[PDB]
Amino acid sequence: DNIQGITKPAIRRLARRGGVKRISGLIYEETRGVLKVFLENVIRDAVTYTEHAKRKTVTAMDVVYALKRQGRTLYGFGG
Amino acid sequence: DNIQGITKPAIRRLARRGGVKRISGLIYEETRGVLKVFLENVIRDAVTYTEHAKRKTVTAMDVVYALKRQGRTLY
Amino acid sequence: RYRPGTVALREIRRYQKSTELLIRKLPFQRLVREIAQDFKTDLRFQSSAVMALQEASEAYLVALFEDTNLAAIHAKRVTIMPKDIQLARRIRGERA
Amino acid sequence: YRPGTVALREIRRYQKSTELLIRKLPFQRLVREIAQDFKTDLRFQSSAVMALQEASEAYLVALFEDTNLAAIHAKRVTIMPKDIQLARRIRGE
Amino acid sequence: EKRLEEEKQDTINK
Amino acid sequence: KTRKESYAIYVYKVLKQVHPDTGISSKAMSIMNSFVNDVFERIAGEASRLAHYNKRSTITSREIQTAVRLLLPGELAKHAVSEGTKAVTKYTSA
Amino acid sequence: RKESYAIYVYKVLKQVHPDTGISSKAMSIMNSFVNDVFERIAGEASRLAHYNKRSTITSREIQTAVRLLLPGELAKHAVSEGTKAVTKYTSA
Amino acid sequence: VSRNYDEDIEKILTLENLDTNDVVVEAPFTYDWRNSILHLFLRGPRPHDSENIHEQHQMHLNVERIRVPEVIFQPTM
Amino acid sequence: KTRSSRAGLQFPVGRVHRLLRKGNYAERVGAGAPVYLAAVLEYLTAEILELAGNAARDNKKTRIIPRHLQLAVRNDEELNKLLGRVTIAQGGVLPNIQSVLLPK
Amino acid sequence: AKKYCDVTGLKGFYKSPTNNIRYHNAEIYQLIVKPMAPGVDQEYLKLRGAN
DNA sequence: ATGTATATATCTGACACGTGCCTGGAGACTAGGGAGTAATCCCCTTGGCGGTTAAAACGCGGGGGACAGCGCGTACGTGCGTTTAAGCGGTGCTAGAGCTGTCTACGACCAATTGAGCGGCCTCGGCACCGGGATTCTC
DNA sequence: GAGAATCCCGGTGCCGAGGCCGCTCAATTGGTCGTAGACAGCTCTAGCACCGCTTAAACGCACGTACGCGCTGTCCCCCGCGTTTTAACCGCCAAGGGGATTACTCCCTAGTCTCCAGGCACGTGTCAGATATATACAT
Repeated sequence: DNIQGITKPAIRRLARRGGVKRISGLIYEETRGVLKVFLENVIRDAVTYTEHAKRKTVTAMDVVYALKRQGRTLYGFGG
Repeated sequence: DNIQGITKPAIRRLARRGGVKRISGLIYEETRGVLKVFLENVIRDAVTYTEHAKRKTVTAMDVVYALKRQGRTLY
Repeated sequence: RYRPGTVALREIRRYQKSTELLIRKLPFQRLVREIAQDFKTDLRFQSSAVMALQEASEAYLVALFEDTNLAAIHAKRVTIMPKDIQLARRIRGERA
Repeated sequence: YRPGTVALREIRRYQKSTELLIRKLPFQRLVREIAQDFKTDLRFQSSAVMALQEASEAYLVALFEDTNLAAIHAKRVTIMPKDIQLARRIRGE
Repeated sequence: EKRLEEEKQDTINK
Repeated sequence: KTRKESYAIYVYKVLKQVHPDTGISSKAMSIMNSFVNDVFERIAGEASRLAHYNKRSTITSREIQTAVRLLLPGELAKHAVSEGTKAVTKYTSA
Repeated sequence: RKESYAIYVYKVLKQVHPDTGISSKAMSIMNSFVNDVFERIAGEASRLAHYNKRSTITSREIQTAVRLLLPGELAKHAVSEGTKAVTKYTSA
Repeated sequence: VSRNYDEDIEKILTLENLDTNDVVVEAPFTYDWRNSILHLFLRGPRPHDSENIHEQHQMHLNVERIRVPEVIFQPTM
Repeated sequence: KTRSSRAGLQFPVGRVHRLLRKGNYAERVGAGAPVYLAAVLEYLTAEILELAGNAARDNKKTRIIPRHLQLAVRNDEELNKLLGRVTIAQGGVLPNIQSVLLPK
Repeated sequence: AKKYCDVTGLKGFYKSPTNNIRYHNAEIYQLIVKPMAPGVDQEYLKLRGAN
């Protein structure tokens, strides 16, 4: 449906910035599966974050404190 | 002789608890060194907790907090 | 002229030199839109949020592909297979 | 010499019970000496030392389970120090 | 004096 | 002597209430005492940060409700928010 | 007022590197960084205040906390600079 | 307004009333179902096709027509 | 007359309120939050006490050893994710042998 | 006051103990009352003001 | 000739109940400021245009890489002789853990004040972009 | 020895990164008091150390066989490249729905006096294991 948006050359670019030389065809669907479950976990944090504040928008503070919640926090959008 | 105080059959029992069928003979010194630096990292936090508590000896709860520190929480 | 591979070495050198995003923005916010509308109804979003999950996704992709690279090097292989990423997620505690 | 049957019974006999593997007095001086690195003649504690014993046993069994899973990945039962280095590097250190 | 009192109390208890 | 704080009798007789013919050992009391103050400080902290993220200066049922809906992986939260809401309605009924 | 830390590290950077600038995205990155370390050490100060029942936080407790979470020689330089800073406070 | 809400509510879901007393309202835009009262309550006495574009733009007013004027007579609803 | 009996709950509500006052979490605390804490605590220990009970009658022992709660906590994925990172003293290893590692 | 089923507006015979919604027969309890999402209950009971 | 079967008889051994007690949770009274609501302004983002354009999909030649298979040696498993220094357990000694008493000075609180960092506005040069020439692995 | 594919040197708007004034809250200073940290002093738990019997666990040498490893023939499936084509992205325009904040308000949670019974602590009885008799029967 809309899960092929991260198509084969995008995963190839992610592999080339990740350090892997040769790519087999079965890597792509597994990488987009772990991407669509990892972003599912982040959005699963963000929905409870939004419904807590009675606020229907998701800001950069939402995802930054959510990454702080799973212990993979990121600098640049608040601390 | 603090390195060879821990016996090789104890590492054998640790390997058989981990599920190791065949184990080599050069694994013991490297495993001992990794365990030494791990226990040194734990006992550094433990001894800073002993200097926290105005005590010259160790107790239970300092080791408890030192295990809760780095993410291997003790139960 | 025609090589088995040398363009990949220049590509990985240029990508380690550069710092630009290699994931297109429109499919990314489209897929997080589909996930958000699958979860709840009628949500609003900010742009700084979606470049923040773009940064999180590219950092997680870089970490996982470094993990699979080291696992493939220790497996004495050049081509990568999903067994390495499965063992990488099992070892790291992501799945168990 | 019967190969594999005694090893299988051995694997079952320390995968069924919950006995202690590390002897208490060697590990005692071990951590006591690691302690001297920071505090010398550190009066010690029995709860402290079985805390380090169970923490070291849990870390050892986790690292060894990681090592034998990535060895069964590598189509070879036996263990090399590069397997331990791979497990330590991938696991976070 | 504390040790003698403790010894006397222990002897009385025994 | 010292007045030690432990909820060992509480876990002991909910064990007796739900399992009338089952025994227990003192190491078990220590071990789920470590459990319940582990989760007590964990979810007391969670709500704290969250409410402060929300910039609210208190802790009513709302912050802890979203904290326990967010924190633990599943199932136990699905029964937990229902039974907690039922608990606060018997409180407000009384 | 909307609090930040821009002019502070701009003055610090002019003290250490008087011919070097920085960007606003990087300024936000170090803002997230300073908020992260401040929240981490304040949470540590609260928890090792709570361990030994002490209701007051003094310099020695969070001194031992920065001996705790920071590694060795950075902790040595940090505790030396911190001790000279509080002794040039209490000298005046 | 129903003449007797106690007696009308026990027979308005039968098939002998839904052919006559069901109003289907179309929104403006550019294992049998006979024995299940969900299909009678939602889609009336006609079978439901989820692939028809005009089908899912439809109200079915079967119970509410006598339910909403009864709120005046019984405010507990 | 106790507030725990007024709430209909068994886990105490004044004790957690006392621990919430001087636990230095919030300067203002609502009335229903300690009740909600006691409710989720009672639910968590009720669930693993059912698990320890069925492990105890699986091993046919009247006393729940901590090993019983090890194979009670390793038999569900929700607590394998909630208590996966934790380290347990005297826990042992669950029975798990790979099919390839077995001979023949 | 007469009890009524909150799903269909019918005559309510049974009230579910897990979530306190009155229902008329078995199948609304099967595919509506049981698999309903949390939070749907509060504006489900807002009509009769039972929340 | 010997196990044993099934009840003794003593007989300890680890575990759950009946009295003190003390202290903190609950009932009752006072205050004030923190959510509660809501209205209004403003701002940003979600649709919708359309060109055009780097880039994905698709198919095809080709080349090393992965697959099972077979032999060579050796390393860990198994076993018995010979230690050994772990374990129990016992006793003797004394540091130090822990509780109490008391003091007093750092620090929360409150009222007035001054000053400096946030921001809108203004101004200008560092870097990406483009164009063309030197240079280096690769065939 | 050639050739795509790099690195390097020079011009060009530009648009996003440094000053500056206005000024408004926020850091600074001073007084007051009531409590918690620190020090002194106190009682006993428990950690350290050594002696000696028991002995099951550990070292060490001997050998044997599957398994790690070295090499090999093979499909064959990914890799470079030409050709459509199809969605991405830039520039822009208007809406309107939602975010912030002003502004009173009221209630309920902070804080304090009292007091009694809930839970903690310390005793006694009450069903599970262990040795023993013992004698006739069956193997």
